[PDB]
Amino acid sequence: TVFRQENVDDYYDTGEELGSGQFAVVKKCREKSTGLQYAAKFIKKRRTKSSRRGVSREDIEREVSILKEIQHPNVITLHEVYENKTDVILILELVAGGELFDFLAEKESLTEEEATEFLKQILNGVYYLHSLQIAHFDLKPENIMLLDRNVPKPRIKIIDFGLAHKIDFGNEFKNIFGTPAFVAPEIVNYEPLGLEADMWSIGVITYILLSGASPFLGDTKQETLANVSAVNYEFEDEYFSNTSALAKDFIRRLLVKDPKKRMTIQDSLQHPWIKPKDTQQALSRKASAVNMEKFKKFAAR
Ligand SMILES: Nc1ncnc2c1ncn2[C@@H]1O[C@H](COP(=O)(O)OP(=O)(O)O)[C@@H](O)[C@H]1O
Ligand SMILES: [Mg+2]
Repeated sequence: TVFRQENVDDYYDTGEELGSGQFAVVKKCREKSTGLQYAAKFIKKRRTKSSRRGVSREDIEREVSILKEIQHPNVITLHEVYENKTDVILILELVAGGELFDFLAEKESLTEEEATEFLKQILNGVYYLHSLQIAHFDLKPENIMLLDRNVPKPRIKIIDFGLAHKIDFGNEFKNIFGTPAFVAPEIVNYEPLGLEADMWSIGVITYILLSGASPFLGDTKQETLANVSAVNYEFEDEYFSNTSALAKDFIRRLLVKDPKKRMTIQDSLQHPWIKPKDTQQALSRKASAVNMEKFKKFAAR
């Protein structure tokens, strides 16, 4: 693909650093023609097919091609792409409100009803992605951000499509990637991957959101890999004493070793914790609350 060959600085004024990836740095920028703010992701090109630094042409194209296709309120959009000798620069929708968990950590308390209002928007972004056969493959708290933390009902934006893949019916995909505490057993075990891995990671995010504890985290990476593979977790009372039974059921349906038996995105949206079937189930979710004291500790780590 020819991407834009002009200098990005002819069109944007860049500002403060937002974040960084292994071969990427993300900066805030302002488009000169509109005065509107975006995020510029500068990805270092590899340089020789022979080299070890930088991202391959294939991998940059895959990320661009996926973002280009997506148009949904809970996922970032791609605005423009530029290229020079050293970098491909993606101009992305800016997510200016930081990480969801940091915003929630600034609260006094959070009921499960309040928590599901945020979690439902994650589920809506992923439902959109899976309906297009896109696996995100790096769902974790740092990639769940807020468009604007100053509004009364902040909107979730899923970011970071650098590991995302369109599922190819017809070939198997296997690869090592992602953060050990947040990946599914099929990643841990180098088995065929699909849309199910995303579902497992949502189960981990939800477990943390309610408890402030990471369910599979060990003292070493090896122990974390071994806990994930064995599905070795529990809901210990210290952490989950105010958690509804519906919330444990939702998590248990996601934290399932066999991908074929795990809950899909369409079913997660119909689960009674998300969509209560009667007034009694709705009151259980309204009265139940997150373990805020432990949650704050987790968000400061
Ligand atoms: N659209 C965005 N808005 C605000 N911050 C962003 C945006 N995209 C990425 N970032 C920040 O930059 C970091 C690095 O970008 P990311 O896309 O995660 O790169 P990688 O694909 O290499 O992991 C993210 O973890 C986040 O902190
Ligand atoms: Mg990232």
